[PDB]
Amino acid sequence: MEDFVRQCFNPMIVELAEKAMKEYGEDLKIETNKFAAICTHLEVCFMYSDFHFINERGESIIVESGDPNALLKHRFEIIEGRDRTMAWTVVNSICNTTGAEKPKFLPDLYDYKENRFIEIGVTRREVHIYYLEKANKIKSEKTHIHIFSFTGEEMATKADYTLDEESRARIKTRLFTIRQEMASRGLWDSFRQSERGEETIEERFEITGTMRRLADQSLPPNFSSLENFRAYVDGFEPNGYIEGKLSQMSKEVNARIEPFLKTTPRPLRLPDGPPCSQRSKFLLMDALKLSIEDPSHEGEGIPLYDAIKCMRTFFGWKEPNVVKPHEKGINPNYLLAWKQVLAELQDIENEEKIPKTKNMKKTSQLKWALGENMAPEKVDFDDCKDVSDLKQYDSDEPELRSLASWIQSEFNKACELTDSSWIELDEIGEDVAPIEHIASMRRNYFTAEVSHCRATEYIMKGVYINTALLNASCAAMDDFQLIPMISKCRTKEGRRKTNLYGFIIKGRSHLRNDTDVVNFVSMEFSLTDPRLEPHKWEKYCVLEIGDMLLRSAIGQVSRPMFLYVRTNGTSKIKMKWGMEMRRCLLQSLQQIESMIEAESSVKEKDMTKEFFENKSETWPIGESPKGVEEGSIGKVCRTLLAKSVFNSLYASPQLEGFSAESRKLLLIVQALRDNLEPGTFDLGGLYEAIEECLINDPWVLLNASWFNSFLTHALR
Amino acid sequence: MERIKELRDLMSQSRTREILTKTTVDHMAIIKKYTSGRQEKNPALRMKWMMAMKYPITADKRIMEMIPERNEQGQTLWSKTNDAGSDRVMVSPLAVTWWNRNGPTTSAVHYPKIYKTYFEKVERLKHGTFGPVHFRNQVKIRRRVDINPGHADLSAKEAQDVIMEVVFPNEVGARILTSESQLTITKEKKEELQDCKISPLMVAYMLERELVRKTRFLPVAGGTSSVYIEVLHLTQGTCWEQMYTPGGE
Amino acid sequence: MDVNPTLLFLKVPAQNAISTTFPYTGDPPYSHGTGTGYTMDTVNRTHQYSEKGRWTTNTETGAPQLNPIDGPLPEDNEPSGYAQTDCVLEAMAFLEESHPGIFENSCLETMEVVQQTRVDKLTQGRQTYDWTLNRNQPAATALANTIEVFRSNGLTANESGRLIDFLKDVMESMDKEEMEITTHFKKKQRLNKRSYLIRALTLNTMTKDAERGKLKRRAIATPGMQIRGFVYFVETLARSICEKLEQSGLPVGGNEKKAKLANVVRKMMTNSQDTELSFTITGDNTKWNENQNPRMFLAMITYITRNQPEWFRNVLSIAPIMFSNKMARLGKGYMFESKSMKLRTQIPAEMLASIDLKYFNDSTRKKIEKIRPLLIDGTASLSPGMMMGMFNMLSTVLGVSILNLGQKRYTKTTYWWDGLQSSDDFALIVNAPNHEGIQAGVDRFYRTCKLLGINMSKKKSYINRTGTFEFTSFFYRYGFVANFSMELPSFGVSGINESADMSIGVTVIKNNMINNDLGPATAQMALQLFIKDYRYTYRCHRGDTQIQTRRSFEIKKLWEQTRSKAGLLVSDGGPNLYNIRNLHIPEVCLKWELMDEDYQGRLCNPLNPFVSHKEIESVNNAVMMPAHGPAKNMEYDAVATTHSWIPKRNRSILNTSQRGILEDEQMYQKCCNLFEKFFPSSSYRRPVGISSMVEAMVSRARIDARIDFESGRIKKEEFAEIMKICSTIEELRRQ
Amino acid sequence: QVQLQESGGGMVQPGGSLRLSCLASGFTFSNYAMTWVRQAPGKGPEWVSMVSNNGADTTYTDSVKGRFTISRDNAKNTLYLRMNNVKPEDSAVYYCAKRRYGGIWTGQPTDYDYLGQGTVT
RNA sequence: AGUAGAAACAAGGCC
RNA sequence: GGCCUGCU
Repeated sequence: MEDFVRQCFNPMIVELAEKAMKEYGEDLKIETNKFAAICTHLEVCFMYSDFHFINERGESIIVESGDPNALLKHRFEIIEGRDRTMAWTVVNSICNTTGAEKPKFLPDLYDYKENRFIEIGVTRREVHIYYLEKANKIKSEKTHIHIFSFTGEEMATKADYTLDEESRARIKTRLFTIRQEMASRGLWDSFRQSERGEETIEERFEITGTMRRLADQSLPPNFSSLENFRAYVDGFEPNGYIEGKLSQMSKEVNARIEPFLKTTPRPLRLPDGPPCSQRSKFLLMDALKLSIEDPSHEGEGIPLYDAIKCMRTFFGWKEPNVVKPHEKGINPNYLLAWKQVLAELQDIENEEKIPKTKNMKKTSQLKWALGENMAPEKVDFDDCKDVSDLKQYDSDEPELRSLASWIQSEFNKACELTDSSWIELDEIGEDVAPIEHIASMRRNYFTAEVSHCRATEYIMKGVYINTALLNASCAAMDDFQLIPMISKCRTKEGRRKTNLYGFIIKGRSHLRNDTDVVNFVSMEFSLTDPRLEPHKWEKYCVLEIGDMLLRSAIGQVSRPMFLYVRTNGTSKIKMKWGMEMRRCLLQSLQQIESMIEAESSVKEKDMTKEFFENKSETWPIGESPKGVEEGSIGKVCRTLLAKSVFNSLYASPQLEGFSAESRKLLLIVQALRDNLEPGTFDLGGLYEAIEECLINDPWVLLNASWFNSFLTHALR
Repeated sequence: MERIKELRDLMSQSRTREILTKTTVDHMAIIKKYTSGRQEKNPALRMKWMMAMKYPITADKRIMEMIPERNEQGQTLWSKTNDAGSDRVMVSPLAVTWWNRNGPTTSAVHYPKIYKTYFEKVERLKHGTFGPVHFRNQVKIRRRVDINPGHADLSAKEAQDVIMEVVFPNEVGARILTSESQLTITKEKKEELQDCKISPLMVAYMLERELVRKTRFLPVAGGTSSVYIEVLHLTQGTCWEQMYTPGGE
Repeated sequence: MDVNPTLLFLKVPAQNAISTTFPYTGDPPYSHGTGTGYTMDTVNRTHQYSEKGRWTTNTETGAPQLNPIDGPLPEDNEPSGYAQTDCVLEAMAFLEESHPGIFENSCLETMEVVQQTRVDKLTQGRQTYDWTLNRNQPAATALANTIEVFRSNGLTANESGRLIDFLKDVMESMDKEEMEITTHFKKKQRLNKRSYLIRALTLNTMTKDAERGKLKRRAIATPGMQIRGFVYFVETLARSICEKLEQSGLPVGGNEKKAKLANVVRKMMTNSQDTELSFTITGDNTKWNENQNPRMFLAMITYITRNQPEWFRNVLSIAPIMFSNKMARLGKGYMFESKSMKLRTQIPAEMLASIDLKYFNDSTRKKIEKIRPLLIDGTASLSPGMMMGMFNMLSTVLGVSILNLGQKRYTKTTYWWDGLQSSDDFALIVNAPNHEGIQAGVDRFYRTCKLLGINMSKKKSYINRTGTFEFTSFFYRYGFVANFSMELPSFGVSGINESADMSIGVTVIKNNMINNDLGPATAQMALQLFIKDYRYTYRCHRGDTQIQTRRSFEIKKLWEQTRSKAGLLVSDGGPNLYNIRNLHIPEVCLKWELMDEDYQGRLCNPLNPFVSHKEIESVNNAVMMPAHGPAKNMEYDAVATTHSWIPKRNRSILNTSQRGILEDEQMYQKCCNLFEKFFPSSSYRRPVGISSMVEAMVSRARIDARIDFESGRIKKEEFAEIMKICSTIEELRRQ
Repeated sequence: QVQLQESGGGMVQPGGSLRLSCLASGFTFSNYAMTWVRQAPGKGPEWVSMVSNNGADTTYTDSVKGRFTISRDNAKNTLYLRMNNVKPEDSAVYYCAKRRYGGIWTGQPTDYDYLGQGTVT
């Protein structure tokens, strides 16, 4: 039958009908009479629509061939011959522009004169039944319907026929051409009734070929095919198989509970080796401040001018000389770098306006100090294979180092009060609710407690230094840059003040990965002699740069004044995390506020004021040789703030591992102290897990010592 | 006019012609998401790192013909170098602030009508009345509650057809909404937003947010009302209760 | 006196101050170089935990595979992957018996979803291993490349737009003699059957960074695109199953997890009378993923899908069949340094099979020597067990089956147990009349776990009396206690954009106040610090200050120009009006009534060249990877302002041979923008159909010109011009 | 009713420090905003500074930024003011004040209810 | 040298 | 010496 559509109809219509065939997903080889019927429907749609044009009037202009002009409007514009999505697109667009009603089924054409749709259907059966059939299929329709049938008859409601009658003679001539051409073909044994509305399909997902063999190799050891295994599974029913293997399984497979008593836990062993060194990016306990007493705010001002003005406030400069060498570098380079920094600072002082940011010369001194041109050149393996020295990067456990007493004192003095306010908080919306007033009062109390704390000063120092370093690295990637360490505080009298700890020289910072390292050299003034705790300054070079006179009742001290100079490095991640050190304030004060709220849930009243003023209640916050010492809530605030600050400063994988594996043991010990009969399956394994995190970090070793002390004081 | 004209210009060049011809409508989404740009793992680190560069943000090419290349002192506002995989050009953040001090101005009177949810929140809070804070242990029990206080009793898909018919009336397809509540919602949000020119996509998104009901599991103590859950952070705490009555009531 | 914070625990219980034990204020550990060492170590460890299995050689991939299932029962407490098929089938049968109709229903909904799912659902995924280029690429890019290759090779069933048809094409590709791929350096290369099989069965290995809570780094894996559809269907089934199990806690959030934990502890302890003792085990499973054999997941799913259409069973079984034969790419490689000659070199991992061992240290030398026998075409066969939690939900199902197997109806003894399982972590409440009963119950639970290939970490687990325990960093002590140290890293600028960052910060403060019991004063301090960091990050200072920045001039002139300066946004150098009462309001709407109409109009102008919206999914959704958890998405309330710009892209593609991808990106985006202008609903609802672009665009041009004349700007001249231009593009597409 | 006194007034050399003080009674001191206005000899008064009921939102004149600090104490019902590095032309009589609204920004900044007994030169 | 820690950075590539 | 890139 398909030979007929090969022969007669034009290409355009046959591929339109083929795409309509693909539309609903049925195959053309099984039933083709539908293809012919609907392609004839589509053909009558065209032949009825084309050759029919309109101009600004009604009364369509009919031309056998559209002449070249702007007057190519089509009388009837076709609906079908398009995908369902576009057919409904045209339906909705016509409804929204023509203000007509939206039909629920697919029309075939639209006309302007009568401003409505045409649903053309030419069926094998006579018209006077198919018409009202499709009419009762369509609900309350104003779209006019018109149908032909092979006998040659026409019909329509309203007795309406919308265009010329010679066109309809055309239609029925086409119709009988179709008819008495099948006459030569002979199809009416099924042509009248060949489609009955079949819609059914079964989804087929068959495993075959290579993928089947893979299925045959992904079974238990004693199975040969997926078919057999699935049959076995379907036939499988529970018949007490877990019990049999449990009985047969060796009894050494057990989870015996070892009781956890007061005498069970042993102190954590600390590693032994050379004392632990300093790792901070700046001096914490041994910092010195040169000040100007200016009225500018933290960010307000220009760095270089402030630094120069602060440094001019000090008199007593001496020619620098080596006091304590780096022990691994070239100290003369550090000396020359310091003198170069001074010289270029003067050079800025001379000229017209202090630059906002200064670049330094790339001398051999800072070329060595900043580690320039030291990365091995990257080459290909095929060119370097016979080199005996060629091997992997050194990948082994870090060097072992024992704890020293300097970190303990540094933390002790990091929780001490100061003679300045190191936090100038921002603005918030004016409090409107009583709860907001309570929150503001609490916040004011904590700010009064923690602002005068060395932890806040360290927070500001780190934030400013890391912000400046990151910005300089991102801006001046190539050229070495000078950045004075600046921090602005407020005195007890209320006068604002600036403080200059020293200088940082940032080097080449072409940082691609988050782990890539930018090297800088840090110089900081101090008065602490490095000849008393040399092991804490393994990586520092310390010079003697001047003498300071601070008013004291013992005449006047006239102390020496040294310069701690070192080469340090950071990374994008480290800079970003060090510039978010202000969340240590959060951590600490959230803990304290949780304490206050928990206690106030007992007594139905806010308990902040008496906690902060009466200072009757105290918490164990340290141990003295006499015994455990307790301090007021403010001291707890400062201690927790210092702990968070040191966590942010000495952060490392060792800290995370020890924190987790020691929190586990802390929970076990707490369960013991709560009389909850705690038990363990392998306590030695937990101890070994904790002890492997303690390698060389001073902070984690101090935490381990604190944990041992807590165990000793606990378990009683 | 224009649209078909850049269509013809695209089809003029062979590669885009092939892309238009062989690519089917269904694959639309795939090729639209086809990109070499990986999704950032650490957005904060790079936002703090990129903002230290010059020309850290991106803007459409049209910026080159509305904002001058430099400001009064000569600080550059935009660059003509296009982004990696787009025709947009990289520009400095000042071009934002500049646009807020001398850029073109319009009538933003209809934004309150579009962003109905946020302005309703503001109105509800502005007329609220606070009360005394009572300090006592709160037994916070976890419950499933509806957070959206303006949901019109419609699901995501249920209101999606409404949203299309309100914004994209022609792409609705087969669906013609039966429920009369949807009829009235369509009528109201059609006559209300008849000429709003913010964007079809944002209008649809905000209509989805407003009409679609959404639910989440939260620790609550008292309240349980939609209007009382948006301020759950302000009325309920660990050991304090703050009596509150939104402006709606 | 020496200060010691830990001594604070002598007065404050450990859980009431547990936040102090979370050093989440410093930089988390990161990996620096290759992850090849970790990948090799994981492969060797997975293979040696199942050493007593039986060896075979796959006839298709030619790789050695180790099957430990039904192997000898363990005789020691060391980890073992010798799961027994009959035991696990019986466990699943008991799970079904205790929950009748679970499998049949879940299979019904899964069948519905599978037969109505679309291909585009695969684009909604993070990095995936594209085999066309042998590298990780965004899910959409890899899917597009694979579809292009399939269409070039003759597999065009995916044009039906159905994920099931895409999987049919994927499987049909397995039986092809020779496929063709494209490489740029374009060159067409031919892949034989075995090479393509291994490329489709392989995984890409990387090192996990930003992982807090352990000293050593780990390795993670990413599969290809051929196997992700089957994984999607299997995980859909597993999620539908677990949603019907109250003992599971994987498909829920955190608060739901806490609620279920409280309910189970109350149920276990309350029902226990005075005579019965109760004990809670806070258990962690050692080597959870390395001991889960994909064959056992195949067994579980084929038991689940019994009495179901065979096509459903086949499509759900394809995934574990491929995992059982999965291969793993070793990794980036190894970098060597020579200090004598002062140079460095980078050898790819694919050379580990043949490269001499003189360059490697003792540990790496031994690892390579042990893993070499499993090396096939630069990748190692990893049949014995899963690599990194790809089947999270099925593992949770197995754990829930174990938990339910002690409902006192199967124990047949006075003791019994229950609890909650979330993959790699569990809480087990066991009750028994005497300590001997508790010991016997825990021993039998451990033994049954060892029969299913699941091991309990004795070093990271402990048992106490009920009332105090831990679960996924949630510490329960007669009621869950807030931590607030897990969410600390999320208190900074997110890094999306100005408005997005502001809204996300305020919303995070609000949420942590609601959930994590953040205090009022602490919340105010957090708001202040966040505002400070936000202003210092975006160079948007108050405007009344003299802080010179790259943006302080325009901000200052805008400040001096504005009359009501209280309405200026913090992004434009205005005061901050936020407070505890205003944390749930966007900044634009909070300052709407205070803004000057000129500034208000300039700010919220639709014609701004900065705002760009792509799809309904990416309107106000921000992907923030939370600390100590999987990547998560958040809805943030924000108004589309001129500050909603999107930041610059990487731009490093210009120096790589893969430079043509940018031109393809630009052309695809131009075509997509044209289509959207032709089809406005393209973004909100993704278009569907089987026609091509130009057909729809030209036909809609026809119709829209027509109707927009029937009322609108068009004119006959223009309408006819459009009609004949449509004809012109038609004949152009003809040729 | 409204009661406002002054203190600390006294002659002083330039470039020196000084601290003023005030006092209130008859109303909720922690519920209303304050300002400081000064009348120079032969010149109308103008505003100097403002402050809110929280102690948080402070502003200043254009010509005295960084040299004047303002701070209140609700408990003792006072309102301090510290001026350092005083300019020569700063010599004049200073007048306390009391806003009506709690905030500061809304409305124009001008004195409404006070009397400036205190002075300085 | 320095950062850092089971492998890396201490710029890369292209002419 | 000149130019390109900074998660590809």
